[PDB]
Amino acid sequence: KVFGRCELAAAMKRHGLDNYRGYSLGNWVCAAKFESNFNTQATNRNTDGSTDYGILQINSRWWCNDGRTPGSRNLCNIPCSALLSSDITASVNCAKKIVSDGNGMNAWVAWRNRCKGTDVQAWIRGCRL
Ligand SMILES: [Cl-]
Ligand SMILES: [Cl-]
Ligand SMILES: [Cl-]
Ligand code: NA
Repeated sequence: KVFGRCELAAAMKRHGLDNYRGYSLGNWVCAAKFESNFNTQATNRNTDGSTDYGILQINSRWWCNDGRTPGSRNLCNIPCSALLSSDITASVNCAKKIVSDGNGMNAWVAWRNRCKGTDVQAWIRGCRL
């Protein structure tokens, strides 16, 4: 599924991401835009052999099991394929674990390099929320 900006914002709000660990909704929408272009089916292979999955490009080295990343953990206890679903519940629940782990949204390289320190409220402007 390729979400619309406001459609994704409202989905993320319904799932409890607005101000989750202090990160306003526009941070999460900005991260999703630059990580996956709002596409739940996005995958990208990393140099170490791991793969990033879904709308928030969650890494198989730590967070999900894809059967082909030796020595990795599965801290969200899910198959990585679950992160590609049109239902973002699995991705949101896993993202809450990631952002709670200490480094906040710096876990998402695109957030650090393209959203941090910007007017992220702009990502939810105009949406009925
Ligand atoms: Cl915001
Ligand atoms: Cl594996
Ligand atoms: Cl933080
Ligand atoms: Na894994």
